[PDB]
Amino acid sequence: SYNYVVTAQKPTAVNGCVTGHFTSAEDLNLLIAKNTRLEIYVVTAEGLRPVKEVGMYGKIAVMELFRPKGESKDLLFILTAKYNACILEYKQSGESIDIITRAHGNVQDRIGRPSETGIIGIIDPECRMIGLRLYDGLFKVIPLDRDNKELKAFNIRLEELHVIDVKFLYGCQAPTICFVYQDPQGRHVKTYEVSLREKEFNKGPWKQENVEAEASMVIAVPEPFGGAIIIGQESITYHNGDKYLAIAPPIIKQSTIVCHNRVDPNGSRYLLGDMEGRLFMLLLEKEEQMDGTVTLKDLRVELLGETSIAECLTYLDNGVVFVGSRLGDSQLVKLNVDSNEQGSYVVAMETFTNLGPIVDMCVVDLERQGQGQLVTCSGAFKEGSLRIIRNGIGIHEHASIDLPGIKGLWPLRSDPNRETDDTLVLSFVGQTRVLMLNGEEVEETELMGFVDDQQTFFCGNVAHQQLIQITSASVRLVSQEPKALVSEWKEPQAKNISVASCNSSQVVVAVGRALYYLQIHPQELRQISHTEMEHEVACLDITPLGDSNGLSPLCAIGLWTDISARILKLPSFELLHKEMLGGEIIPRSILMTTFESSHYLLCALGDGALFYFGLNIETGLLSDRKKVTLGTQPTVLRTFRSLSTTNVFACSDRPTVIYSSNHKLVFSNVNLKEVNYMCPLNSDGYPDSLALANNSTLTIGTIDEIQKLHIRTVPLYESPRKICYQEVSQCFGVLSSRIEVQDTTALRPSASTQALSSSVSSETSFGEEVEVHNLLIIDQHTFEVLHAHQFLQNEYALSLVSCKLGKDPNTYFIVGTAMVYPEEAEPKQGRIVVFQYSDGKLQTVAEKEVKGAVYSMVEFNGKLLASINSTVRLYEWTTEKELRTECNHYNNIMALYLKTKGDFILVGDLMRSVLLLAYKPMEGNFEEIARDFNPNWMSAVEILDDDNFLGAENAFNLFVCQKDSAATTDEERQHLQEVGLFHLGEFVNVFCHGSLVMQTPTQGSVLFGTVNGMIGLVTSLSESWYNLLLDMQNRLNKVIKSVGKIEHSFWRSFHTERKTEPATGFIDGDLIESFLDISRPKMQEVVANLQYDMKREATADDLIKVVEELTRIH
Amino acid sequence: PPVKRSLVYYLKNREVRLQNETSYSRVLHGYAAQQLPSLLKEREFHLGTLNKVFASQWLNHRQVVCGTKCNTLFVVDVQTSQITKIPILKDCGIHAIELNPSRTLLATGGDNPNSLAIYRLPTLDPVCVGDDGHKDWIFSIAWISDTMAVSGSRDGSMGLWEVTDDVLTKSDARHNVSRVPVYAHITHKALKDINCKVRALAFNNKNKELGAVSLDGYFHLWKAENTLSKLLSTKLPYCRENVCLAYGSEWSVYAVGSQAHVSFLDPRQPSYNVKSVCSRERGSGIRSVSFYEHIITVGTGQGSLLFYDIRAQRFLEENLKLTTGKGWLNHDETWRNYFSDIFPNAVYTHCYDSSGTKLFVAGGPLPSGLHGNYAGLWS
Amino acid sequence: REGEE
Repeated sequence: SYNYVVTAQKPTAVNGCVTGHFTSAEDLNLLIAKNTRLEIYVVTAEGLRPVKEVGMYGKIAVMELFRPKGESKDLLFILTAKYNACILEYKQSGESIDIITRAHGNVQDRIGRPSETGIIGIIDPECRMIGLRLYDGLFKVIPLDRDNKELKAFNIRLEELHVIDVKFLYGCQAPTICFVYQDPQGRHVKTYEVSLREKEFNKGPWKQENVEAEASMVIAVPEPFGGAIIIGQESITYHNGDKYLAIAPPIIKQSTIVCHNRVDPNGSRYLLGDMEGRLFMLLLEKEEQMDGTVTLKDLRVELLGETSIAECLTYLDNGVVFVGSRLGDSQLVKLNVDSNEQGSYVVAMETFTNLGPIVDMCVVDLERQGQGQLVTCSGAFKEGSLRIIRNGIGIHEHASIDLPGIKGLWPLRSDPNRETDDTLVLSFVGQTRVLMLNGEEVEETELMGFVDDQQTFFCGNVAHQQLIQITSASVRLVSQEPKALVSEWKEPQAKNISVASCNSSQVVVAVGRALYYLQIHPQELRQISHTEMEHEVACLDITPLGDSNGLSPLCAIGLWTDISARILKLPSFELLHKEMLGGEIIPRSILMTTFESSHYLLCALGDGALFYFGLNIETGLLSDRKKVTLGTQPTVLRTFRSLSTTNVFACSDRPTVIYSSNHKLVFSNVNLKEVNYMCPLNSDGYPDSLALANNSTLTIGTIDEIQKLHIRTVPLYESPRKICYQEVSQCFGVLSSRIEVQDTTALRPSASTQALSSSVSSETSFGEEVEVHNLLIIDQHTFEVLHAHQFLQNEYALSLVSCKLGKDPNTYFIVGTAMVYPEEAEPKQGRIVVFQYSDGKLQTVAEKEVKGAVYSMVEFNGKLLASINSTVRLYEWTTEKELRTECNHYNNIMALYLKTKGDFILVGDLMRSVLLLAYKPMEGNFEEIARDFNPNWMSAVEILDDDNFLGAENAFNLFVCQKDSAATTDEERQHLQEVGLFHLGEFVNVFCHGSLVMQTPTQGSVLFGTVNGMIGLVTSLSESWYNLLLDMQNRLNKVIKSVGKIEHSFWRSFHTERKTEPATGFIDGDLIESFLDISRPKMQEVVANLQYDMKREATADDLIKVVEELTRIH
Repeated sequence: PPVKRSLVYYLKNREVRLQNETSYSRVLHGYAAQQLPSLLKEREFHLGTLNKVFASQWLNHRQVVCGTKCNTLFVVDVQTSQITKIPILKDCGIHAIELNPSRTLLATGGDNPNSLAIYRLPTLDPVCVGDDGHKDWIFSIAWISDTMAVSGSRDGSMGLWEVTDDVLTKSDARHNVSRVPVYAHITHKALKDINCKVRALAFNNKNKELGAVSLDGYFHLWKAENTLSKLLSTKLPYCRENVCLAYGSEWSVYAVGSQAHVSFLDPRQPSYNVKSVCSRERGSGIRSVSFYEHIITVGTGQGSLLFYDIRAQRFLEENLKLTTGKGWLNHDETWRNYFSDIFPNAVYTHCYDSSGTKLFVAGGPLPSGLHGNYAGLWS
Repeated sequence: REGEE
């Protein structure tokens, strides 16, 4: 098998940020590390001007800043999670910016083992040496120097195995180190002093104390005080050898401080802040003495306020505090000197979106347009939300009117003092309507100067402080004041007009076959030029482009009998080019538009086929002919201004925006059910917006960003686990849990209590914390909790399915639950419950009392496949509407996952790899076809096709194992081989069959959602493609560079604690795509001497157009 | 508070990364350990005509080394079914194989069943000769530190030997100045003497003791903090055929075998807390024993592995019991004389995996006059 | 018969 993996959306969660003068000597920088992703911001008086972002070949694990002596700006130390120490700097020459590496080198000890509180990385304050605690029992040390290019370490055998935290004390002659460790006697603190010449730990300044039981997180106060602050759970302590101060605030005993930051550069004030989002402030009371000694007086803490569940704080200046979160969003709150509401010196200022952890996901198509939106679960504990991701272009619904049967929509400005909109003009067959816009408000009316009994074809604001509108029998040019018909032109032949348009000084109408051009003069229309066209005209466009003040002499048309488009030059209407589109149905709309100063024309037919051409207005000539198909009904190609960019819309039954991306025109099916006509809008409440007349209504809204994905946070205020879907009921089932403190009473108004309707299904010491579970039927239009159901007490719920069973025509919801207790290793109880949601009120059908913990369900061809603890089971849905057991299957340590495809089943196990089954229908029992004999710890399975299988191991790796049909005996036809090994980098939670793009090298699409909020896509390939792309790969890894000089093949290699071998049969979509965004002279090195097809050697532009076909997949 | 103990908390926290931590690394295994016994399946290996497998030790996830009665030393791959034969070291074949705690040296017998040998893992190059400290056999080779080893013997000598830093250096230098095997002798830093034969050993790794066993039925504990210093002795509970003994590094009990019993011994505690679980498989003799988290794997002569639970005091599951295959046999003259009227391959050795999933059994036939290999990998 | 040490 030959696969392909690429990421749809880069990580979002934040696991470490730092700050300081990286980019220059005075520019206070902020630096955030997402997962393998580093981001450098400048800090300004109002925001965070982003400066750079780079990608590491490794999961950042430790990031620090330090300024050595003799260096103006700072240096940055980075340690990946495969032990790649590197030391970075920051160059800058005009716009040429890059991140040089001054030192690099792996520091993994040949044979050790990992640590029980992860890596730790610290630096002395005098910039002499880095200290790392990778493995237990030892303490690796990298002496800073100039002659240490290769980071060259050396261990020091600590006699303490279970270290818990460590820091480099302040104000000390030779490097000292203070740390807290555990021991059979408790938890202690101790200081050693490293000797960089004898390479050993001399006894250090003060003594081993005896510290609170569950301490952690020591701090190193700066110069004027010195010493250390230890923050346990129920107390805070100051140690300096002689002195000792202990304060036990009553508040902080509620949750556990996990981060901190030094606000003042001399230790006065400290930021803290615990699990559940809160934020404190730690104060150091100075008691300076007579002889000059500055000492301490006392310690006190006070609660600032609330914010997201924070994971790495930061203080910049002026009261601006960066909060960085991993279980939710990351704010930018600001600090006040005085409380307002109930006491809060913190009020938000901004927010950055964060998808992780993606605990589930389910791809659906809500309009049956077959495009793809991607509802997911996210966050935790007070930040659990549902996101709704979707490719395309955004159209919010800020308002809507009941206006069906619409034929035309435009903007108009009734006040000649308003450069913004206050008029939305409507057409209907045989009449014309107007819409007064007061701010965000829209109200039906008639704008005098406009006909009430004849149909109109265009209107706009033009030169000479007036508007225009072309009617069925006339051109009505109307001054903006007092909005009365000031000029009117007519057709000589007294024929009813059918199609028309106008601009600042020019008008073009088409009646019958004759095309008339009309001149705009002060409240006057003058007849100059007009021609007689061979065939009937459908479309006519004089939209001026770019930077001109409403003048363009080109007119594009399309024909009714000779199906094609044409271009013309005003005033003479002289035919400049005739371009045959094709298709089956007549063209209806044509449009010209600016695109990065490039003129682009698009002519659409009635069958949904649109032909788009580059324009030369100097020659009116058409070029770069290409085609697209969108739908089946007529289309409307209208220009828009928004996001400082002007582009085209094709209004169809699957409407789309045609906009630009890197000088290449990208299409996107826009978030609209079905639209008939459009009017872009610039009201004082609708800046750069649009009103969209559909089959029944006119939806007024404003665009999202035209960028590719668009999230939609639906807060829930508890933690969601599972999601499902039921199209015959037009809803979603979701499972959720909220952490209701036992005494039991909850803590927030949550979406499971704020329920429209509700129901409840039918060791006890206080101060505990139990979790309570609910089934919420989220709606699907207004995403509101139509119902919530409560399970028994203690009863977790692990599994959900919505499915049709057996000989019954009803779809149901089915759950699998487990009576979890706190002192039991294996759940010896469980249930599987099937209920249905009718008449808006959800009711219980039946239940089945299992004897295990149902970690999975699927619907196996009208039957129920239920994975209970260690045994798969298969169930049949009988006619008395009960479940009756059909066939068991033992032989599993812990069955945890399930898939099916036809008559095959792919179990995945806690600690052994995947296991194939099959259902022999002749006798009705399970035949274990094969299995895999490596001990992998699984997280997610998938049936890539009928033979390959795909799995994800919790050491962050991907593997593809296939049924070796090339076997002979019945011993090697019971092993699964291993064709694919990859080091992903992330801990996948869920696979799903789908794709977020409008419907071939690739022959599939699976999506997977990680814990760092990534979204990635895996698709098979063909052996010729694979062997081309892999050679291209190994050629890429010779010209491209790496931040930190890490080696691609080193990173991707299947890595675990025991084995380690290169990657087999995958392709790095990211690297391949980054082939594009480089310089052509460096694209000349890679291309030479390839295996293009037959065997031959392609060229640069071939490799260009051979991977664009790989972006259209994601 | 009560212990946060349930697999579901680990399962659901793992999904968020929030506190999936290593306070669970001991329940996952306490669970897998009682799960495996019920779902193992043989997979025979074809050695050929070698005599009987006596020693076996895992080297990797895939290569396990075995030593036979014909003093062969061979590495078998468990994937490709590939036997590779290696040299032997000069100065009733191999009887015990061990790896230093750092998995860098390998301390087994040599061409002389009374001398020793030292190979440098993971490349197997020969390093030392066997020393003279034993004129009788070597029946056990325990490792006490990264460079000190203690060797039992069939005479009674308990000679501490120790690979020196100097031979380490001129061994990482002797394979550079040459590529032909070059050896180097060592002197037994001690030769402490003691039905007076040092058959089987153990090693506690905190008190740094070496509670051995002597087939007459006498436990002999000799602490080795850095050098040997005999501590105590005791007549063991059962007398006949005490040939196997191991120590559960986290239960403070020695499991020692006998003719038809298995005894749990606390050394610093007297002889009134001695529990001898009966195997009832009368006629085999417990030829091996080993500790998984709380589960004792007993490997007997009639060809069957048995499982006991130190915590629930009873056997797993009618008690679950595997059974070794047929393997191979020789039809020599003594096969005709006294052993033709009838083999239950006796498991002399068995070892789990670093990943704790795949077990490896080996052995041969129980009557001493016979000649036949067997080795099988049970996952 | 036996005698396997």
